Amino acid sequence: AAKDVKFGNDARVKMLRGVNVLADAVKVTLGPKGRNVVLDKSFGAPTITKDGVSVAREIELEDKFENMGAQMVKEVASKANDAAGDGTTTATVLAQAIITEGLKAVAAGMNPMDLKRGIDKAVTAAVEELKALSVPCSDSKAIAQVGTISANSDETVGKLIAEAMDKVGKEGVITVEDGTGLQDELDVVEGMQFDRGYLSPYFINKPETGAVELESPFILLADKKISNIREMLPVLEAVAKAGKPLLIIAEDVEGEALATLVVNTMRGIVKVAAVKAPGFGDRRKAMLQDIATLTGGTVISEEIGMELEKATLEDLGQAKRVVINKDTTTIIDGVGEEAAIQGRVAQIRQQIEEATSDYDREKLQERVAKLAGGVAVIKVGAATEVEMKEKKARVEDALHATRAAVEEGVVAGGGVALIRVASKLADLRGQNEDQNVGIKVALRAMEAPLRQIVLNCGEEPSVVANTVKGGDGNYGYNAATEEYGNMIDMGILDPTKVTRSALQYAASVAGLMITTECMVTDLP
Amino acid sequence: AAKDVKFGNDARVKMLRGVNVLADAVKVTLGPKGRNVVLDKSFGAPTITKDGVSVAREIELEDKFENMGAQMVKEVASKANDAAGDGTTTATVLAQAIITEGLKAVAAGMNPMDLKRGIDKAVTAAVEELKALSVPCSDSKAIAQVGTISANSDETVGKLIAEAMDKVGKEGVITVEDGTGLQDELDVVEGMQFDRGYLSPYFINKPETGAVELESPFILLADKKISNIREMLPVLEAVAKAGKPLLIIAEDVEGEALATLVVNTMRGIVKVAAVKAPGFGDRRKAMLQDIATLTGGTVISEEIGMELEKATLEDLGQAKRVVINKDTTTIIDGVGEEAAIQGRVAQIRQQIEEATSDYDREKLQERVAKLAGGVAVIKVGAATEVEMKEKKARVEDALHATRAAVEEGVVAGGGVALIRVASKLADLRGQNEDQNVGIKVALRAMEAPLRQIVLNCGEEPSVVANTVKGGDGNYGYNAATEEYGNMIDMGILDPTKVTRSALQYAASVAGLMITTECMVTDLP
Amino acid sequence: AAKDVKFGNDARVKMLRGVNVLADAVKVTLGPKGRNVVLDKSFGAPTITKDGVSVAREIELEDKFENMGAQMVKEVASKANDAAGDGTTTATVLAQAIITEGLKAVAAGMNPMDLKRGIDKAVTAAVEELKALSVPCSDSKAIAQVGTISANSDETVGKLIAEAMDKVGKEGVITVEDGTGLQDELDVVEGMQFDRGYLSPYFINKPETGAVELESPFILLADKKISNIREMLPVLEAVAKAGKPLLIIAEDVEGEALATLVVNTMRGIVKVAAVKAPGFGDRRKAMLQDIATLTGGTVISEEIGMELEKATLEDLGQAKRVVINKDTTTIIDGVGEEAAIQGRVAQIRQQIEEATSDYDREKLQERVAKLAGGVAVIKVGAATEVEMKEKKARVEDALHATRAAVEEGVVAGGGVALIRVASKLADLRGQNEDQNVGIKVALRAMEAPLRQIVLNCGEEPSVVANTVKGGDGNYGYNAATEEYGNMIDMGILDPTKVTRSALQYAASVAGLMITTECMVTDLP
Repeated sequence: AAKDVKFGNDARVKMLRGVNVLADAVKVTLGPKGRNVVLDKSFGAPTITKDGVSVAREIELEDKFENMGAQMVKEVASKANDAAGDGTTTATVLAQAIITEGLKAVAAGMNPMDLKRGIDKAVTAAVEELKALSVPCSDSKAIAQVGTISANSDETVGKLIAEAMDKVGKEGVITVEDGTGLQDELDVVEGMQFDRGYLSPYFINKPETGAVELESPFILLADKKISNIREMLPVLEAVAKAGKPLLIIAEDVEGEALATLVVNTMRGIVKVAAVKAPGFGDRRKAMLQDIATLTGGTVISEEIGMELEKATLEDLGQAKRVVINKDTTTIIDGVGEEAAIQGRVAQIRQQIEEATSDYDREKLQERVAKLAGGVAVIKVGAATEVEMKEKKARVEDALHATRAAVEEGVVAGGGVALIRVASKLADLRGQNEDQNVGIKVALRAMEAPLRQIVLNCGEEPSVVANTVKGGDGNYGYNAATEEYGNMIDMGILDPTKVTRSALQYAASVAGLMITTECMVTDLP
Repeated sequence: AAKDVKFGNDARVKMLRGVNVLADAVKVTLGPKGRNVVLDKSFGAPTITKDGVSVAREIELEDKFENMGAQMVKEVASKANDAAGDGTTTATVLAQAIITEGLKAVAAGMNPMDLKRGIDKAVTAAVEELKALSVPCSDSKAIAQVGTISANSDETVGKLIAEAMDKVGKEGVITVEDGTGLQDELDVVEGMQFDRGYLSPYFINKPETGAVELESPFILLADKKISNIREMLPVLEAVAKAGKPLLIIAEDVEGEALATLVVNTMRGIVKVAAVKAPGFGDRRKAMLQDIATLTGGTVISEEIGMELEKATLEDLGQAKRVVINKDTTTIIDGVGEEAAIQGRVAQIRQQIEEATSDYDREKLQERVAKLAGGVAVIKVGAATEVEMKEKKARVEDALHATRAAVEEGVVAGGGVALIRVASKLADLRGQNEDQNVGIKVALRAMEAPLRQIVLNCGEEPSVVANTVKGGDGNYGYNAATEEYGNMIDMGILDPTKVTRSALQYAASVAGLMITTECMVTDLP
Repeated sequence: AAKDVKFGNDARVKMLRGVNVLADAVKVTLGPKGRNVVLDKSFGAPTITKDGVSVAREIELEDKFENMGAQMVKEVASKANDAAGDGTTTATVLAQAIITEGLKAVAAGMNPMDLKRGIDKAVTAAVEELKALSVPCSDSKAIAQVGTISANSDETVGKLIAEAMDKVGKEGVITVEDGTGLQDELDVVEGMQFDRGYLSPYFINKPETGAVELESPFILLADKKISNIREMLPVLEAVAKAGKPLLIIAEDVEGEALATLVVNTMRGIVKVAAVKAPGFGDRRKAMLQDIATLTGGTVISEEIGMELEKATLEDLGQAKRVVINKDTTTIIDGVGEEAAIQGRVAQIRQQIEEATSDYDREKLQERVAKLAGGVAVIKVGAATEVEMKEKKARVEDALHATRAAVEEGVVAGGGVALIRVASKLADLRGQNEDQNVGIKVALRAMEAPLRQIVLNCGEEPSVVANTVKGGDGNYGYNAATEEYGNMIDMGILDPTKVTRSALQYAASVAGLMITTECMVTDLP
């Protein structure tokens, strides 16, 4: 494949145009009074929406290079949401902001290396400011507080959320399942979770969630890497006639067996999916056992000669539910006997006796939690199935922000937070004058979001922005009501975490480009 | 296939444009403060990086001819790393440097035959200078020294490395495996290695390494060349239901049986690989046997009537691990009974009694080494699987430089070494004036690396360069800190070996071109 | 197929451009200080080389006609080598030389018929001169002499070569096999050779040699023409399970059976080959019998009813090796019992008793030779496998020249010989003035090689050429050292045979063209 290569401006310019489209197309949907975009559908009527994430999703340009520029942003803007639950759009909005100016500068003659530096500083600083401005969120009050707000005023919601964490704790594992009747339900059941994503997106059965929800399937707990499909045939056929799904946990899976399942499911008879096992090496040993214990399943160790072909359902584990996302597996309600489960706990507990290390003691501990801790669940109750699954959505949302709000507190959410922080460090200087500009850009870029909202609401950006600078603290303008005040009291906020994330990620990608001198790709 | 043919300049010019792209695209990533390039991925998000090696890898031009020029460099610049562990980029950088000027010259009217000559001299000379400036690296101090440095300050690293060599010797065979826990582990075990690479890149299972790591597979010890696949069927199916990989060692393998395996593995059931046997003729005889012993396997000799179809696992050898690269195989931990191995030693040892030659005594000896010498292993301990495998990486790196550092010592690593040597032999003249020029180009080309770094850091090349010339010895400029001093004391150096290699290879290819008068290739 | 037709110039001009490319591209690599050409490779890195033969190989133009002109040269230039072991390039160079001028002439108005004539005379004459200049090569001194020289100074080489011939005679049959150890080995063994080449290029398993080396394969001694594959199945299958190669010898083979084996081998199970039988009619009878005896194989005569389906391994013959080329087959070490062989001799010897003719006696004689004469083999000893097979190469080289040297002595080899002879017959006139010119062209064309070398070395052609004309005998200029002297004493020579060959062949094709008036080919 002969490539097409561009340098300096030629390169950067393309990337710029590229990004812009993305931004210009996704930014118009920002405020609570955002405009809408039309996403043409292949089959049928087009789709109208104001959801930037969706918009962004569809964006892909013909001009490679320009297209790269776009994808480069989308990527990190996604990562932002990935690690905060929102911002996806905002990050993009800022991303442009920076890139645009900083990219004129480089092209104006100014040194890029510094520009980047200047910015990073600005960010770095503002990030602190954010920490300052942030308002703690600890008590079940603060908790239900934010919840209901992010749940859109709905108090019942924030409520459960607070109750929840009040049960399995703030770090506890909470989940959501459609309600069976009209009543909401909160139950705590033997469960567990760990960071480990599916080995194939083609496993997803919940497109809008990019997740995989399975119904009380069986569970496999291998001890080797699974490359060849042969070993499965026995069990794989057992669960086939068992009429239930099946989850797998082991070292890993080579396409041979992997690529097969993927297809075997994506429009195939038995539909199942699998994910690596948590921890590595000596750790994993126990780690998987804990799981066995909990799911009442048998662990197939080759270090025991027991092979996969040598395995029947009696050897599998089982839970009532289980979901997987891009990088996290969690199981609900393990059939494992309390006698068994609890006992295991004793075992471990004991083991923590050695305490030969605050790492080993900390490790055993962590397992104790996962296993003894449990997983709390919720069942969004509702009248109609619509409101039902709808409500269920808002919930999962709120839950997010809340965890975040908890982690890093919260701040003014109309893009306010940024405006504030900016006006703060408005003197902040750098060595090279090229760094000052670097800083300006950064700062002036933080005005973007707000200005954009105002704009999308058909209001005067410059004007609103100004008066917002005047005030202090979480004093801002509520675009949705056109009334200024305490954005937070007015129930308009953003988990400190996300705002930061967004801003950092944008800065990240920005300098990244500002320092890019070459671009390679295929020929048209 | 009707070819397209160009001569003299027509040829050379294309070659030049060709090279430049490669260099202009890979050189921006040189300094510690290098810029980054964006490599477009077919599926998904583009890739940003500052790793020249990666960049280079992706480079391929549409214009054949121009594309040749590029591949021609890539080739030798690769060979450089191949025989030094780094420089890949640098070599390239210099490559251009020379090529550019010397190619204008030829095109200016000057004699090419001389220009080349003039250069080679300059190189020749500078190579010596390097020997001079080169600071030895022998004691375990200098070893863990350089190691911990190339490992990026991490002293724990340079440590194990010194220990290692301190175990199986400087020439001993050291390997690396992921750590089971958090602790690093250094163990010596019955193992071996020999210069013989895979007979198919399509065997690689470690892309970024271009290596084939196999998990305690079975081993084959044939005694013939293998063309037809038949013979395997018995065993090939045995290790199939054995669920383990398998390694082969014999005369060689014709596509018939070879090509089949290639596919058989690249997206195939039983995934395995094979390599030629060390030594030739009478030599190989014992050679292989030695291995058998170590692996506890049986050698299938046709000179015994024994055939492959006539073979069961009881004849395969075994080692917990084994890895192959472009041109070198190495197995780890042979299951052969110590009684056996050690016994075999006795045999050979005695055999050295003949001593009927310092080649035969030398030979028998070497074998004694491989076998009884053993192979040292290292398990990179770490908290996280990320860091873990990450750290593991840096290790293998350091190890490299070290081996090289040992072989030839080390020198100033900021391109410094070159600047130095250049300013040194700055009078150096040649017969034909076309040789002086030849020499200049050469020398002035040595300033390339440094200047480029300075450049990439957004600093004044000409200026830094100058002041570096001023000082002497290993006195240079640390681009990462913007402070001049003892590049070596500042922990900034390069294994004498690599710098030379790089420089020699660059010089090689350059003249090669400068003396190229014709170019053949297919038609667009 | 509608053709495209050109006449006179239209035709000749195309041929000219055609030839030029070939020559301009291959000539640059003539001297010991030749420049190099780059031969693009489909997969991977391009190839750099200074080997005309290779370059030539790759040459094929898009413009049919022009392409023809090229191919026409290549063909004969190859034949040259074919019948001398070198010159391939040189021939081409001269080829151009003549063609260029003489073709201008025809196009200038002069008569073609004479031009050709005029040249042929010049050649004719110069060929004699060459005989004069030629210095014999007979005693084992001159023999080891020239060998070691062509072997590139390596005396050890020229040694064995002299020894060899010193064994089975100058006309004896000598071969080369890789050495088993480090020591060189010369052995005489029951074996034989005869002028008969493979019936398919797709048998070559030794590309760079265009040879077919087979390891101790079985041997078939048929008596009819093999058209149908059937007859083989019994035996073809026995050797399939016997796991060894197989050779055939009979009347001939029709695609039906032929084309099948071709593919059967080229990427196929059983991989073997076959060549026509020595002698025609009455002669072939005995002939094959002699072979049978030697290999201990059975002769399948249809004049005995015995068919091929009616034949087992007990009927095949065997030799430890056997190699075929474009037109010569030779077997090594036939299992035939000495009692049998030596006995077969007694038989023949007697038969020579008849002496009824000096053709019949001569013939019976020859057979005696082939059989009892035996085949001298050599085993290039070497440290490394590289050097080994490498050295092995140079050997075969030397051997060639030596044979030729023997046949016609040797001469100055820097293109010297030609310059000499040229300056000699510098008056030589012709009838038609168109013939004088014919003669000039010819002569002036002999300066080509030398001039080209000097040129490639970056030296003054005109000048050196001049001073060489000045001297006499084998006094020439060594381009490699830039020192004039006795080219032969300086170890720079050419088997009288080759020089001639080259020169004649070039002359051949040249006039051939000069006398061409029409050209036919397919349409673009």
